[PDB]
Amino acid sequence: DSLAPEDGSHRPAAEPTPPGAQPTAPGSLKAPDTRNEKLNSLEDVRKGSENYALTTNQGVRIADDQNSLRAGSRGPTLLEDFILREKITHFDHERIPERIVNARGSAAHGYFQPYKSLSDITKADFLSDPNKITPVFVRFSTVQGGAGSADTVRDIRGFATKFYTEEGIFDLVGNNTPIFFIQDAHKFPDFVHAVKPEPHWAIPQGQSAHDTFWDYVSLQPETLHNVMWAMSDRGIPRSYRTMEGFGIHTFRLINAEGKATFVRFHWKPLAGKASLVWDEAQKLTGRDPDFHRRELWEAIEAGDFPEYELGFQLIPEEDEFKFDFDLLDPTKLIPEELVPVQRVGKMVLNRNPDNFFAENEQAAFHPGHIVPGLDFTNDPLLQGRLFSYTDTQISRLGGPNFHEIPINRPTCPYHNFQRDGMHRMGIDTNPANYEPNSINDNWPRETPPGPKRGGFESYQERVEGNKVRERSPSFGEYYSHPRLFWLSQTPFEQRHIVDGFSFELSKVVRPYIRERVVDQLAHIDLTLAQAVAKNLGIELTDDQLNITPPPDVNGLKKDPSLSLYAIPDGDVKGRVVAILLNDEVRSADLLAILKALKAKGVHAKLLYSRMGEVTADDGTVLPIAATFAGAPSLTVDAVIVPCGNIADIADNGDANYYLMEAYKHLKPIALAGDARKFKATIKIADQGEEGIVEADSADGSFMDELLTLMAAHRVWSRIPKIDKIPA
Amino acid sequence: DSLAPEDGSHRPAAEPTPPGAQPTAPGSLKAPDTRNEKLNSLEDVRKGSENYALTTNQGVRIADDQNSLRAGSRGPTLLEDFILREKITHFDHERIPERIVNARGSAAHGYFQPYKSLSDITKADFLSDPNKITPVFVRFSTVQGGAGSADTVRDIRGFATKFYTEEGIFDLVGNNTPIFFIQDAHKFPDFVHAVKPEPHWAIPQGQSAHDTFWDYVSLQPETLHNVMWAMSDRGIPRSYRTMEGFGIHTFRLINAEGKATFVRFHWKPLAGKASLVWDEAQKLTGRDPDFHRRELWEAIEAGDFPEYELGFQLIPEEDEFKFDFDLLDPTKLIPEELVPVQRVGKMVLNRNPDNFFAENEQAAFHPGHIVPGLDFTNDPLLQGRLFSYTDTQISRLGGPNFHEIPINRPTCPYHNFQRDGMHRMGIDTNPANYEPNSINDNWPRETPPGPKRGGFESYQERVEGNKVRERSPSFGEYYSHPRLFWLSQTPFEQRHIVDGFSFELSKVVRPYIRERVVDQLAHIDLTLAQAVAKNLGIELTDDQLNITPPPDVNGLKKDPSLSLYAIPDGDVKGRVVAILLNDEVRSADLLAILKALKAKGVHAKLLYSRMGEVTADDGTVLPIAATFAGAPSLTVDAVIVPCGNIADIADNGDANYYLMEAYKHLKPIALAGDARKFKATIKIADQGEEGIVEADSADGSFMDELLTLMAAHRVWSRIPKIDKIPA
Amino acid sequence: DSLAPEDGSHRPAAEPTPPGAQPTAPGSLKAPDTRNEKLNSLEDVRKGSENYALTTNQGVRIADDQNSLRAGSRGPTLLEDFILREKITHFDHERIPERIVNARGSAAHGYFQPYKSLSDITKADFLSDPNKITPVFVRFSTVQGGAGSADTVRDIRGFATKFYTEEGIFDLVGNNTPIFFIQDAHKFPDFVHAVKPEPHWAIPQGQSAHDTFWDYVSLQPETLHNVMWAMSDRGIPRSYRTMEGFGIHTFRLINAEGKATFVRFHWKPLAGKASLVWDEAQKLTGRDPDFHRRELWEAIEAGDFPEYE
Amino acid sequence: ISRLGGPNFHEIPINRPTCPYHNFQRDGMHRMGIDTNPANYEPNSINDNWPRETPPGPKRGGFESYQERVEGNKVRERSPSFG
Ligand code: HEM
Ligand code: HEM
Ligand code: HEM
Repeated sequence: DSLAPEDGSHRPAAEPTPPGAQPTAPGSLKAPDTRNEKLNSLEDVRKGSENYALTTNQGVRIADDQNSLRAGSRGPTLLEDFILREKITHFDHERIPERIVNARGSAAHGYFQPYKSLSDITKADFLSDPNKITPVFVRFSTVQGGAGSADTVRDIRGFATKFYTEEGIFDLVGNNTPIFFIQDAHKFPDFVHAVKPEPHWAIPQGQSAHDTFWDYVSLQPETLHNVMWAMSDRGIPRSYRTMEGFGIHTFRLINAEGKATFVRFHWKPLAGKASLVWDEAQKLTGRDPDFHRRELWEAIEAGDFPEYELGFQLIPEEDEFKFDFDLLDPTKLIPEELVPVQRVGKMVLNRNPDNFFAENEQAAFHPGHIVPGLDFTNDPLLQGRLFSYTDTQISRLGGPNFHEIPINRPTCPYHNFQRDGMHRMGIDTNPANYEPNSINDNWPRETPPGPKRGGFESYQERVEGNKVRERSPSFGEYYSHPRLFWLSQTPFEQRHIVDGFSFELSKVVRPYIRERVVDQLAHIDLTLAQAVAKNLGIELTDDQLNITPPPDVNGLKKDPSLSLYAIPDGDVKGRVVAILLNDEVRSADLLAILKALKAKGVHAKLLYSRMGEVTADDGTVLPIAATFAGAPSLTVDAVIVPCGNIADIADNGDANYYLMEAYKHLKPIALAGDARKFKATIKIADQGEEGIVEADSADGSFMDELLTLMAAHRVWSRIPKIDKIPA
Repeated sequence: DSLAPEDGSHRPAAEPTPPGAQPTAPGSLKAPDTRNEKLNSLEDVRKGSENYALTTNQGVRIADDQNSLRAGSRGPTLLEDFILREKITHFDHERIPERIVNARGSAAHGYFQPYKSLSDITKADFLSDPNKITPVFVRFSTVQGGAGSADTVRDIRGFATKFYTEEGIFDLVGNNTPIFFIQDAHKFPDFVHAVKPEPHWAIPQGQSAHDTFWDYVSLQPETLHNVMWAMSDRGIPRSYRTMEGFGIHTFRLINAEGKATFVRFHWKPLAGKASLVWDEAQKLTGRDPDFHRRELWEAIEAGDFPEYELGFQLIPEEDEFKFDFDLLDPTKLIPEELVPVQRVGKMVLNRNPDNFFAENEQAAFHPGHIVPGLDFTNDPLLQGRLFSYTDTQISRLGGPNFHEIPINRPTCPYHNFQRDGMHRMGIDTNPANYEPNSINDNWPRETPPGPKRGGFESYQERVEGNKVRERSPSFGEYYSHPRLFWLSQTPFEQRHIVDGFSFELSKVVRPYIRERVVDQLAHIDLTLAQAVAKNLGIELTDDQLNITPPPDVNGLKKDPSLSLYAIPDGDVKGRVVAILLNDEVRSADLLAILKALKAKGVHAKLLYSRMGEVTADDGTVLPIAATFAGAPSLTVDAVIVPCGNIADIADNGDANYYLMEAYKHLKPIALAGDARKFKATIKIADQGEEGIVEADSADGSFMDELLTLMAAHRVWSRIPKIDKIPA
Repeated sequence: DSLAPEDGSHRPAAEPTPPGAQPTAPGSLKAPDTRNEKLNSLEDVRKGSENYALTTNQGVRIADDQNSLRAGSRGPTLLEDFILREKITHFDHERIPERIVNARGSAAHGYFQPYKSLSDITKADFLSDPNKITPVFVRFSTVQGGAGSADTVRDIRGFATKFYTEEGIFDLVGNNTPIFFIQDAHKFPDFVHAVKPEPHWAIPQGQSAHDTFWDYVSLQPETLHNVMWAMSDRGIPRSYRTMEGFGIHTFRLINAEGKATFVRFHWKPLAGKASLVWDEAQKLTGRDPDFHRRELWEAIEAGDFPEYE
Repeated sequence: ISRLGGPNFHEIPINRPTCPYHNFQRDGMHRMGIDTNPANYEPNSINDNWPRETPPGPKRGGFESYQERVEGNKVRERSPSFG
């Protein structure tokens, strides 16, 4: 109809722009030049739209897409309207089953590149040449909730990477915590059923705060390690860009000589580690249930590409038994103070998808998708995972040919004797559909193992024992890793952990379940146990108070790599600041604030009590991003209030509340000139306090103080001060 | 490896070769230069094989495809064998549901072209110019049987054509008889359940000769007309090349002025019409159940392209009620005496598929797929057909994106706002997935109806009446069309119809049902009635004898276009002759025989009592295509026995039976020199018999009498003489 | 309504009758007194028909099952005809994928009874008591052909028995020859692809007589033992009642003490062994493609019950 | 049918009518009912046409649509009164 506005304002600029600045859009419309080989091979299935006639699926042009065919304009719909019928039919079949676990996820395209050849330890082609680029597709996710639940729940996050190598798809399907809850895959369905919504009423969504989770945990102490991690701030990351990633299981690297090495896979966030605080995370599920999805997407459109360093913990075959814990036990971490992570390569995520359904929702990852140069181990959880995935994927995607869906295909077409199945797209021409054959001179052919481009051979690990359904006795230790984790956290991290356990156990209706969790916490650490106990109105028995603590892990009293914050790794590029305007902002302060933010790659959003524009003292017209209520403090990393007619907003409940919520959630607050009248709102002494930047104006110094606070992410020293303000 | 023979005799030549000369092969390897737009756009999905490494579906190379992974070479299979599991999994899911009806079918690629422009009567783009070449994909099929049943059963045949036009797909989904068994689609599941295998035990396959079929026919006299056609020789085609094709329903052609014309579609075989005889047909379901599928594929590989003339019966709107039957009643035909068929264009099938499953099994046809220039009518069977197809196709193929399976795709990409669904291949980039929208400037957009390239508009037919579940009174006449068909058949064709009803009714267990059918035949024609009654040991009653025959159809009393044979139209090109050899063949006859057959494009198969070769009297070395028992006479159109050492085979029971069988089935037999010794086996008088070529040697003249007989297909005058042939 | 004949000859006698005397019927109407534990528990799902009104799937009675709803008796069919839509819709979805292998098969219900207690060698509840009977469900089949293929082809036959024991279902999934064609399950799809119809033209149905099968056999000599049996008259049995059956693999019997014993399972036809000859078998696929299915069902209706040891 | 898995979704417990339904529809994925009707079509004489159509009436009758008069041309048009 030519409904677009005459001005071109409906379509974003195909260049990197700041979050909130332009309508977001499909990846290849937004960043047409961001390319790689996999992204280039997808061009054959991308479809355009502009300037085409509207058609049926069979190519017939549609004249009237507003009406059904009927006998009279007020008469009955006629069965012969095939156009109406195809439209409703497709719509009626849009949905597919969501993943059993990790149904909520957000994904992006990018590339990986190794720093140096790793040929001495692995013949994996993607690790052999630093001038070589392997396209990747990453999907991050939550675990428990549906595809439509909230992003910022407390939970473990999945972190799956598909590597389209030259010798096959390698999928590195890991999580954001280095261990899992259970030891043997046989218990996956019991554990997952316990954390998922309870069967009689399907409640609660996206939460482990319910009886069944804690019943299970209280009966299966192998779970306490990963439960500590989830109860901590690790359970509620600030963003997918600011969390670690782990393969979890011990795998094998295999070189050209046949030497096998043990490896654990790590991803280090180049943006540093950072998480929200519980009240903030919970509230954020209400105000913006898509916060992680949006943030990841907008980060990529702004050019703040999520960057991660692939790292390896390497353990020679001869040191297999040299630890306190079993290397093949997935509830056990390998302390970096014992086995350091070696830097291997870098992954950059620089393009969003075009169609979430087509690329994200249909993407299929599998930990069994390994390439020559890698191999498994006998880890019993990994071993049972090797059976799931493909199984579930055919159910979910419609057939065994789901490897032909565009996102899932290798960069080089495969050749084998597999035929038919639902929705077969390739048309095979080989005369032979079996091997060995003589009618196609045996093609395609087997390829011996070799140093490069050889066929897949499993490592000839020795196998010895009886056929038994038995847990290895070396896996029977459950409290020493949870304790190592506990001792490595800072004091404010310990309290957050205490509050995580306290909050969750309080949603457990059956009191005895709470008491049993407390009993288990008393086997990890007495100080942890007493503080949780106290929050539940429980007193430990004398016996509980004398439980002897678990042994150290290989003599360690702590390991600082396990804390999010003990060792500062801050980075503010990509963070965002809220700027509370008034109806006559001193433009001098605004100019100084925005330019300083911009120099460090920090984003800003101009907020007011209404939408539209406000005009600064010199006549500068300032466009408003969102209102105070519309873009709450939960969504920003810090707040700045410029001088101006402060009386315009000083009595605005939403304005004041904005600073109270941000102060409560430990965020840096900066007040310029008369904005300092808000100090009374958050009870700040005349003197001032650490975490509150204030001055007569927003000069250079003022912005450097604010940015330094931003580099340390939150104002932990404010904790005792927040207790009292009602917010 | 190198399993193929060093001579290179595993590969068939990429040139037209006669039936059984070379191993058959996928169309693209057999005839790589036979092309059309559709065939060329499928090129992006065709896969090679030669010279490729064997890989998983993820592209990982397989070293050993002979063995499962185990703990020790005599041990248990390990769950971690992802190669085995991938291979078994895909194998586990190969099969998809067969079509509910017309499961058994054979298909080929080709092209259509009009003879002249039809723009005075339709704006359909494919009919607009004789230079407009339209790619087609045709699927011929039986109706009742499963995907694995026999080709030469007695049954109706389906004849489906997919036209890939420049304005969308138009599927012409017809049968090989001009009417259907029932009038309203409400009864399709009742009719089909009655003809299909009975529910308690699932017998019988591919046969209407059981009680439920004949019970339903006896209780539903609307069925009698198509029943007549099925029981005639029309029900047992020689081949898909030698049968007619019909759309059955009256449709509409709409021109650019908006004028509507009623039309019925015809497909006229340029190879002419030909059918087997019942016992040959039933015997052939056991010696070669794939006969028709085989013959179609090999005709094409030989360059004997199946060719059909598209024909239209055109009826002015104003003539709607000018006949003594309803135009909209699908159990009524339109005699070509009353409304002649106008030749409109020709279709040629010239290329077999590459993979049966991918292109034939997954093909989807819909009578509802029409294009501007065409429209429906109120025919109640066609109307209800538009509630089916799509629905069934989504459960067979697996999803609402089956239009994206390569064979089903329109030549040019479609644009609409439909999204997702299982196995979505298209990656959409439109910022808008709805309309109207301003964010993509309302694209893709509607297009008004017009002369060419316009959107679809239904002809505005007036609808008047009450919402009722009621049969039109005009449709209640069930006997005059069956009688017209009966009076138009030759006397041997009449006799074949009697035998069909008699044979079928003999298999009905409940005698009362046999009598109810005979009672129906008495309403059609007394002679047919008595003849069937007599074969069942039934005596017509007094009352049945005085039944007045139904009225003539618009004065007609026969219509030679309804008979298969009344008007000679045979074609010998592509037929096959069996040549019975001996160890001392007279090479003077072979050359002459082969020189004469090849001049009229008749193929030959050299048959002996063992395989390998025989040596001619002059030393010519003859390769044997098959044995007498391996390639029985049922598979040829005529049998020739050249002179030589007849003593070598005169006492061969297989040789003698071959001629007795060919004789009984009315096929031409040629006997040279001492071959006239075989006359005794088929008891032929010394002066000879019309239909038995005999001469002193196989000269030109002898070959000419053989070719002339073959042009007449079968020797109808031998019928009375086969009675006393124990074969 | 009065469609059945007045004499009542539309209905088969509910008693053992010989082949072709009466129209065959569903077992429970043919032999209502026949019973076993599994046949009795299938009762809650069986449905009658006589004297019931015709209804939709939601229980709405149907008045006119002959016509679609339209605007005028000659007018267009309306989308609001929910009775027509349901009927066509269920019809449209009737078929399911056939089995990958063994798609063509015939089955029947029955019972098993051990001659004596086997507790010395196995703790299996179904072999512990001679007065204890186990309901079974057996399906015989060919291997290569589709569900609509012919019975008397030359092929191996499947012999599968479902034991409904008191401690769980035990399925004995065997064949009518004591060995299989291949050694490692990894090659099953290769082998099966070779015997099945060749990929380009989907020919030939229900036959191993084509190039790919013999090619595979010639390159894989492990197949020659089962090939020998298939090329013999074992490949074309007279009936499923007159062929042997085998588990093929060595399994294990475990007693209460934990003592293992190697075992191979066998089925002996009390009717003895009998096969057709090649030409009779091939012509039969043309004259009666359902010969073995018919024969089995008819033997049961006649009281000539398939018996196996 | 796509969501729940087949045309027999009326047989999932929660969806079943209180009184058994009877018709000639057969098969489909996950068929729970075991039909014993000798006939799977109508009209049939082998089960004396059961189950049968029931004429409409005041109580317990077959479904009959109201006979609304239909008048107009086949159009893809919004009624102007809806505007
Ligand atoms: C170390 C332990 C595990 C980790 C790190 C892990 C990780 C993941 C991740 C990240 C995903 C989502 C991938 C995506 O975004 O599509 C996922 C999905 C899944 N996981 Fe695992 N998982 C673990 C254990 C298991 C086990 C023991 C099983 C069962 C044997 C299992 C079964 C599944 C299934 C069935 C899916 C859905 C996949 C799909 O629908 O494509 N997981 N897992
Ligand atoms: C004049 C009457 C009819 C004719 C000539 C006819 C013709 C055909 C043909 C030729 C096919 C097979 C196409 C192929 O090769 O894939 C077919 C399939 C089919 N027909 Fe029709 N048919 C008729 C009536 C009906 C009716 C009344 C219905 C239901 C109301 C129906 C339902 C179907 C279904 C469900 C299929 C299977 C479609 C698929 O799975 O792709 N047919 N019919
Ligand atoms: C000793 C060798 C084997 C024997 C005796 C055997 C026997 C059978 C039988 C009798 C059936 C049909 C059962 C029925 O009536 O439903 C069958 C089905 C089947 N077999 Fe086996 N088979 C053998 C080897 C294999 C192997 C090695 C595989 C795969 C690795 C396999 C996969 C299948 C499949 C996929 C089916 C279809 C079953 C269904 O859909 O319900 N068979 N087999």
